[PDB]
Amino acid sequence: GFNCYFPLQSYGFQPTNGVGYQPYRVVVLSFELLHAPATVCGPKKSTN
Amino acid sequence: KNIDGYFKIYSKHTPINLVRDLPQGFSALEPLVDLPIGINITRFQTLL
Repeated sequence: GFNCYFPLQSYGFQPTNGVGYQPYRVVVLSFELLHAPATVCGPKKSTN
Repeated sequence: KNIDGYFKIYSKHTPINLVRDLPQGFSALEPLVDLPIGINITRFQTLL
């Protein structure tokens, strides 16, 4: 009711929206280090 | 063995012929696998 609003809104993603209102998919990659040994690492190059 | 956040496992299967007790024969265990798990260990229990 008045002063008492549902907390979520839904986007109006029409195909003819201006670019500021187009959808964008996002990915955030967060890296971390703990005392556990490393397990994600960059590839290693080999010579002949 | 848990050392430096790695859980080592060494093992050996062996054919035997007795109803009880450990054999007398010498035989060396080989590295089975080695796991980078980081956890502390102080107790364990068998699954049956």
